Amino acid sequence: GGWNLTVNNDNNTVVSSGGALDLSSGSKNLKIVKDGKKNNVTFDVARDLTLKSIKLDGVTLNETGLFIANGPQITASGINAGSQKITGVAEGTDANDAVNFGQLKKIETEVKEQ
Amino acid sequence: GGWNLTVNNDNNTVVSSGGALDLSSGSKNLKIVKDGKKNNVTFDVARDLTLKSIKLDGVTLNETGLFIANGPQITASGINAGSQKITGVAEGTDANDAVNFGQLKKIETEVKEQ
Amino acid sequence: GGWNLTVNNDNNTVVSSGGALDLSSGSKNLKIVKDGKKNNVTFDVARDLTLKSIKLDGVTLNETGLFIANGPQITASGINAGSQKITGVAEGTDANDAVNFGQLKKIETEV
Repeated sequence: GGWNLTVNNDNNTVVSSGGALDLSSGSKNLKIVKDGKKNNVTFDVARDLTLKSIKLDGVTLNETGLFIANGPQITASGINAGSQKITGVAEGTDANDAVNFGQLKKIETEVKEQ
Repeated sequence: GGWNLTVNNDNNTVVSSGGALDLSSGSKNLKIVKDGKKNNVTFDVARDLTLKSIKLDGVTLNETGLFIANGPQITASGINAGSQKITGVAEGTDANDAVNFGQLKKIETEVKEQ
Repeated sequence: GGWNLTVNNDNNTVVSSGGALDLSSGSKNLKIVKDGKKNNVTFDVARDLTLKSIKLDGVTLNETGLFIANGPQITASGINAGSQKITGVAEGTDANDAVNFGQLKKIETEV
């Protein structure tokens, strides 16, 4: 006595009378806490994770960046707007700011009589 | 010789002498592996997760996209700049590249003579 | 009793005959479920997480936004395109839409 342990319905491993079982974490992403006074074990996910990828339906975040299926991609090579409009853009003020359509139309109306 | 098991201080049950306990993963997001050679069970977070949402204070990543609270968002429908400028934009040269303000100013300038 | 329980090979205690062991989660981010009176326990990551940060090599997601090392960032201050082109922009039609180079060239040609 002697109880049987299974994991994911694998085979019995006996934990015998006077025997032992060790529970361990594979990485810093999973915390397992126990002390020497009580049997109690607490498991948790780290609040700062290190991951290879995350899938959220058509949204993927990975080591290269953010990808949305049939949508934008954001990587170290830059922003791909996904063949979609970019909306909510404040007017550009510096040479290296994006311009919005209101700015383009102002210059169009000027150039036609300037 | 039995022993009593609770999970989150609940669902109290006896694991009797000769009885059995299974520990399983609810999904691919959490890996659990037994090594019966040394009576160890290792637990870890998968490095590739499938999730519904992540909240980091005002930042949300979910199945629709990336959201900054009251600010920019990136979804399949496109990028919303949040009524802020888009900075650090290089000059467009292909049809679907964004235009920066320096390009608009160059065209405004070149039509002085013409 | 009894059998010996360690975590990461440390903190041994004896789960004695007639003793008790509790397995609990430390936060809402980890789900541990016992199947009632059944001796099976399931562990999983919550599908909705609350985190401080995630690092994926040079990509960081945190409470400020999304950052790519040597690349763009997206925060409450706005989007920085990383001193690089923005590609794949559909033509703007409303006042606050971005405009693409084809639109700029169209107006250059018209004059």
